Amino acid sequence: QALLRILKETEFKKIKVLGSGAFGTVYKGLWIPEGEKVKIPVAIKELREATSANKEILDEAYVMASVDNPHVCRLLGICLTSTVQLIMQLMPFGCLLDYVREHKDNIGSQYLLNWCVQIAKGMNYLEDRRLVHRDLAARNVLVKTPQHVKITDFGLKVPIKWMALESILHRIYTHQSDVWSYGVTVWELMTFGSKPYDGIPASEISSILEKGERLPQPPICTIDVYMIMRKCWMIDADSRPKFRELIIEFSKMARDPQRYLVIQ
Ligand SMILES: *CCC(=O)Nc1cc(-c2c[nH]c3ncnc(Nc4ccc5c(cnn5Cc5ccccc5)c4)c23)ccc1OCCO
Repeated sequence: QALLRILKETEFKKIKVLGSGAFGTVYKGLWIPEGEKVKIPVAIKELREATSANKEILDEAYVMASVDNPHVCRLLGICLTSTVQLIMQLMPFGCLLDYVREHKDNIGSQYLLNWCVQIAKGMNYLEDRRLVHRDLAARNVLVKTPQHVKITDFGLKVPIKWMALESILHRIYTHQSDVWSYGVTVWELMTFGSKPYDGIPASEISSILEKGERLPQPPICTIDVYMIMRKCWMIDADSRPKFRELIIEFSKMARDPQRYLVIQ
């Protein structure tokens, strides 16, 4: 439908690099829609050129453009050339992982718990849309303003350290495996961006989980918060919390944040 703009190459301009990796490159730039009198700051993700589908691509992009939730990034436009370029609003404070690392000495309990609520709200919305994210992590949450974050990079180097055991062993991905990744994401935030299982080879992680070991209790977390994170990492997928429950629980904690996180 009319939710997704097919952009002409003249309608957007790459100005600065925001970041790059094996996926491709993201640029800060401007969207200059034809016949309008406006220049809109945007991010442009240019995927690496694929050797191998235009109808199929527009079909997936149409889904990314149809999400309508304050905590889920929405695709604004696409440009199909030798490459796929995806355009969305600029999120000026960057990814939440780097934001929490850079600002750790200045982040208090209310901020942290609000982020947990907002991420759970976005994932519950994706679940309501029958969309499984498959790569939720603090690096894939973007910061529009310090207390408005949004999930990105659904619909698009396997992220073993964020994966539910059944995803590692059987390539099963469900909303309940997303809940596992949500637990890991909360752990990243509560450790001010520490690396999960730091220094442990990816291929060792399944034996850690099989033995019953989990990521450790972050110093600032009271047992009530850590218990929620542990429940996200149950082997039985159906015994993990639902995102709806996570919203309610983190919303309750956000109402009395110093009862739940202990931050010097
Ligand atoms: C945590 C490290 C990191 O990710 N660094 C990083 C940040 C950005 C970045 C900074 N400000 C931004 N504003 C808006 N978008 C992005 N990135 C981004 C992410 C996903 C995108 C983008 C365009 N299209 N997609 C996919 C998508 C869009 C909408 C819905 C679903 C999916 C733009 C941004 C950029 C690059 C960065 O580094 C990358 C390697 O670490």
